[PDB]
Amino acid sequence: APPIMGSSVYITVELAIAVLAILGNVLVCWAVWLNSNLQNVTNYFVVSLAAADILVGVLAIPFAITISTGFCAACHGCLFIACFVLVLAQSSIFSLLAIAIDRYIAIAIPLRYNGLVTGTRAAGIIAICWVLSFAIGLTPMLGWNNCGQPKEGKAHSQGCGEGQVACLFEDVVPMNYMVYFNFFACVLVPLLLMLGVYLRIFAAARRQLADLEDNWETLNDNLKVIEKADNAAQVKDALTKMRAAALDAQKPEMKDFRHGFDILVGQIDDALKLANEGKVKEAQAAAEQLKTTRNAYIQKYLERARSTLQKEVHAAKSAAIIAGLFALCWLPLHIINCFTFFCPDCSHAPLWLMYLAIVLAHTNSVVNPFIYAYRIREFRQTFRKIIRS
Ligand SMILES: CC(C)CCC[C@@H](C)[C@H]1CC[C@H]2[C@@H]3CC=C4C[C@@H](O)CC[C@]4(C)[C@H]3CC[C@]12C
Ligand SMILES: CC(C)CCC[C@@H](C)[C@H]1CC[C@H]2[C@@H]3CC=C4C[C@@H](O)CC[C@]4(C)[C@H]3CC[C@]12C
Ligand SMILES: CC(C)CCC[C@@H](C)[C@H]1CC[C@H]2[C@@H]3CC=C4C[C@@H](O)CC[C@]4(C)[C@H]3CC[C@]12C
Ligand SMILES: CC(C)CCC[C@@H](C)[C@H]1CC[C@H]2[C@@H]3CC=C4C[C@@H](O)CC[C@]4(C)[C@H]3CC[C@]12C
Ligand SMILES: CCCCCCCC/C=C\CCCCCCCC(=O)OC[C@H](O)CO
Ligand SMILES: CCCCCCCC/C=C/CCCCCCCC(=O)O
Ligand SMILES: CCCCCCCC/C=C/CCCCCCCC(=O)O
Ligand SMILES: Cn1c(=O)c2c(ncn2C)n(C)c1=O
Ligand code: NA
Repeated sequence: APPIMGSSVYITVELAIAVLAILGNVLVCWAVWLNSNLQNVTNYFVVSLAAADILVGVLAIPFAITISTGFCAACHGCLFIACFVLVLAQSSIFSLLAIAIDRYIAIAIPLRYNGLVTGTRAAGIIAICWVLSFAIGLTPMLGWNNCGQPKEGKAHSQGCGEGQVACLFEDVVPMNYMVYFNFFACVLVPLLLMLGVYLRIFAAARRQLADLEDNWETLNDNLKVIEKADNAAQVKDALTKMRAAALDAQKPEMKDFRHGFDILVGQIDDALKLANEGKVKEAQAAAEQLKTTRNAYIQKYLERARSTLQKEVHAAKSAAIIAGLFALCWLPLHIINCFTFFCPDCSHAPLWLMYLAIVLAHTNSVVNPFIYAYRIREFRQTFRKIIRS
């Protein structure tokens, strides 16, 4: 069958992907620019990620359409056309890893997050990562290429000029670069690092949430021991334990919460002094006042701390879905390259499967705006306003 028929389907799908990638991620950038509630360090890497996806539609997809034709070109010009998408993929990887690290810092050390993770430092990290992406992705242009050994018979059959080659990806980009350097070192290792970071984030969240519940139970259990205690020493043992737990849990709403813990510790000290004097009944009656503080203050702190953690678990899952989708989207093309490289006795993957793998990789530049709309309310609402207005 004529090559332009099969090409037409591939080309049309590529253009449709390019349009969607541009529109969706331009909307992401426009939402962050307009909504100050979306202007945080986490969303600065989201914008950098969206910028890479906009460049996929504007440049990488037209480059992929061009290189599918095998047109005659100077080999190093062809290399740029072949490698630029690797720059964008590398940048995306850096942004995805930065988002994962950012969410770990926020959940593991929230008391020092604002002082450690700032917008100015984030912009500096984004700039460095872009420079690194260019270096990694354009490494073939540094000499790790096949331009020294051009397919002369293919170039002559296509009427290429002297010094030109038929511009095809696998003719100019070495497969040992694609598999060992790009896939294994620069894609697989960072993705396994993100998985590691995500596991730590979820484990930290779970651990925190049994700590909140453990403290709620413990306060309640120690109130029961005091009620059915029969001597002053037992009341003292329970109160002593309580006081330590109250200070451990203390480490508009913040003013009433600090006042709630000032009442709690003070009421524990009142009953402790009565227990040390041997006045058991008085100590017990004083410890009963703690239930008033628990209902009006402590329980509200427990449902708000728990609520905050849930929101973090939710936000970490949304970010992990984005990283997972990147892996799902790019792995097929990388796995095919592994078969091409590691099995010279296997027939090369057919052209239609190469096209399918390539389009799948490009579809990843479309999916992120939909994940933000379906999982993050502040993005969703902002998208509605932009579209309406
Ligand atoms: C700012 C943005 C829009 C600029 C985009 C510039 C792009 C399209 C330019 C920059 C470098 C250019 C390449 C430089 C070298 C060659 C070799 C030549 O034998 C065929 C064209 C080809 C492959 C060019 C294609 C167009 C090209 C890729
Ligand atoms: C931000 C501005 C400066 C754009 C920078 C891009 C320019 C400087 C780069 C990008 C790609 C480069 C080209 C890539 C490959 C080739 C083919 C080679 O046979 C001659 C040089 C030539 C044609 C390069 C010239 C310089 C070039 C056009
Ligand atoms: C990451 C998830 C989606 C798994 C993706 C699995 C895909 C990429 C795997 C599964 C089966 C694989 C194919 C199995 C057998 C062959 C025949 C060989 O002569 C060329 C490669 C080729 C055609 C493989 C290409 C890659 C392949 C299609
Ligand atoms: C954590 C996971 C996603 C790591 C990625 C797994 C990759 C690296 C694995 C999965 C399946 C593997 C392929 C399975 C079968 C063959 C055929 C053999 O003749 C050469 C190696 C080759 C081509 C393997 C190369 C590596 C491979 C592509
Ligand atoms: C911001 C908007 C961005 C603008 C994006 C524009 C969209 C055009 C898409 C692809 C270009 C590919 C052009 C095709 C190049 C091949 C020409 C050629 O020579 O191929 C014939 C070959 O010789 C036979 O073997
Ligand atoms: C594939 C090539 C990889 C490149 C390896 C060497 C590059 C090392 C770069 C490190 C970035 C460190 C950040 C330092 C910022 C200082 C900027 C300044 O001078 O003010
Ligand atoms: C959701 C499941 C995927 C749906 C569509 C995927 C279709 C492509 C799947 C390909 C698996 C194997 C492809 C076989 C290629 C022929 C092997 C050869 O001749 O070398
Ligand atoms: C990343 N990538 C491509 O972008 C590509 C390709 N073949 C054609 N293109 C465009 N291969 C094998 C590839 O690994
Ligand atoms: Na991306």
